[PDB]
Amino acid sequence: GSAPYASLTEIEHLVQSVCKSYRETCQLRLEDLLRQRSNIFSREEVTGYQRKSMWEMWERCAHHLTEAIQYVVEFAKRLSGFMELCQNDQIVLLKAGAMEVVLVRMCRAYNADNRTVFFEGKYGGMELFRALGCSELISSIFDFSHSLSALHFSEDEIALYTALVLINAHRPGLQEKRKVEQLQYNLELAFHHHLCKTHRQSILAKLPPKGKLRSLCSQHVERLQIFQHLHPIVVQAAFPPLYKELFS
Amino acid sequence: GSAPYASLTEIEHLVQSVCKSYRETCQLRLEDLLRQRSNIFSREEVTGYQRKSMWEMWERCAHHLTEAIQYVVEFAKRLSGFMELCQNDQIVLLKAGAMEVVLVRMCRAYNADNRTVFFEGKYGGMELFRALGCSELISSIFDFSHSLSALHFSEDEIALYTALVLINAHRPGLQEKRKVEQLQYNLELAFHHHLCKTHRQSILAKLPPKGKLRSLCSQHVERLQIFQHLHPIVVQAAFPPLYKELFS
Amino acid sequence: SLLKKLLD
Amino acid sequence: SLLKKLLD
Ligand SMILES: CC(C)CN(Cc1ccc(F)cc1)S(=O)(=O)c1ccc(NC2CCN(S(C)(=O)=O)CC2)nc1
Ligand SMILES: CC(C)CN(Cc1ccc(F)cc1)S(=O)(=O)c1ccc(NC2CCN(S(C)(=O)=O)CC2)nc1
Repeated sequence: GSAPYASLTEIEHLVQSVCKSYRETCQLRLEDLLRQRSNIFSREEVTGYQRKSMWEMWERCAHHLTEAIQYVVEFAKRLSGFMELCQNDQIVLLKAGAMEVVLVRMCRAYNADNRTVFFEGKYGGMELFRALGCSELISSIFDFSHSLSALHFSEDEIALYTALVLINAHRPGLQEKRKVEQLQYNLELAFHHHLCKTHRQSILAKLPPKGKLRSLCSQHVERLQIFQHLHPIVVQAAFPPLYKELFS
Repeated sequence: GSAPYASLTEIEHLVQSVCKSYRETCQLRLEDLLRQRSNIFSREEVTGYQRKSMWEMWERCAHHLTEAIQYVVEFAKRLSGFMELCQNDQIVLLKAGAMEVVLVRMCRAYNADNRTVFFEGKYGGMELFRALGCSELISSIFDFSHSLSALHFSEDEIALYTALVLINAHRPGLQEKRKVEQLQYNLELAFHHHLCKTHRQSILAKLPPKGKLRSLCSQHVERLQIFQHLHPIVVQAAFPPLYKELFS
Repeated sequence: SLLKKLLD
Repeated sequence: SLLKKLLD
């Protein structure tokens, strides 16, 4: 969607393009996530997670975050008009936006019926994560997921919304800003056309406020920094290099 | 408005603005036109029109066209963004579009059930206009009106469509085409948003084809020139100067 | 022109 | 950077 004055046909085609790109990179099928809701951590397993060293739990979570980010990168690469951008801007957008997209995607793996999240093959509550030593953050992430589950997104809505989380012309450091603005605008037209057709424009007003996603990402970096000062060797020794690059 | 990257709010605002401009300049009340449908010229009244001289009939029709055109000029002046265009381009758009908009508005005064049009206080068929000596053009206008009537336009749809008939960035002679393109695109977005909301996007494929309004207008000018060569003094003495300006 | 006069 | 390498 880099071209100006996108026709209605082009906007309709962009909707389908974005949804296809999302479908092909959504990491886990929704069907599998929903099916596994009966797969929950036992009390002993929860106790076991709570018993884990801080370094082991952070290392696991860092790996899982990195995996989820790798799919967001592949999403961006397939996203209409993204690879047309210059390399600098591609990097600016992912560095700022990849974690934000992961946080939005995670609402799929959240079950409001028992307040659990899908983690390492089964569902567990926020008490699963006690060993991290960042309970306030974990609670904020659960709350955020709950607030998104309350919007009852379809998969197509997630595709279109996360495209716009990523293609944000306001990110500092863009070189070809006009090209990104044009791209953002066309994705906004696509999003809005789809919402119009499905009578869901009412959800725009209820989307995460300006700064909420940014705050969650900032807090992640802060808590990582706290961990890294407690355990300075493990991050360089065992964490995924992309994770260290994006967040350290 | 000619402003780039119109937001959803701005698009919604523009829908309301265009509709307001139209309502204030629509000439006759639709309810009046519809309730007068059962008022039809008698056989003797039609005969009276058919016995009128060619010059008197052209003179009446030129007066009625000019009256309609004057309401379209007022529509343009109220239409968002039009007065911000340079004057040369305002004139180019009205000189080319005023008659096109009148031809579209006229479908309001057309009864597809009995193929009659509102003319001087009652409804009559195309035989009312025989003394003009342009029976093929009259039949073509009746056909055009019938093709639009079949779409059963709402008044809001007429407002938005006629806005785009006027704001046509393809008119030869525009000096600042880029600004007309932007105003046209924003009005397209307004038109389409309204159609999507109201489940009426189906009418886009049924709208008059490329060239049809052009053809009717070119034939009007030609038939006028035919008449004028037969009756030069009548036009100078009795026809509205604006009419002569636009079509001679 | 008359359009000009009607427009300004 | 690693992001760069993943992109090309
Ligand atoms: C889910 C959060 C309460 C905890 N995590 C995220 C986290 C951890 C520490 C931190 F300082 C900041 C964020 S996590 O690392 O446990 C995690 C990471 C990825 C992940 N992905 C799974 C759920 C979502 N999907 S998806 C994209 O297919 O819906 C893939 C698998 N799940 C949990
Ligand atoms: C249906 C056409 C035959 C009506 N003629 C137009 C004409 C005449 C000669 C020509 F070479 C080309 C076009 S007309 O001049 O008789 C005419 C003009 C205006 C008019 N306007 C009325 C109907 C529409 N409305 S409206 C805008 O309120 O819906 C105003 C009154 N009606 C007929």
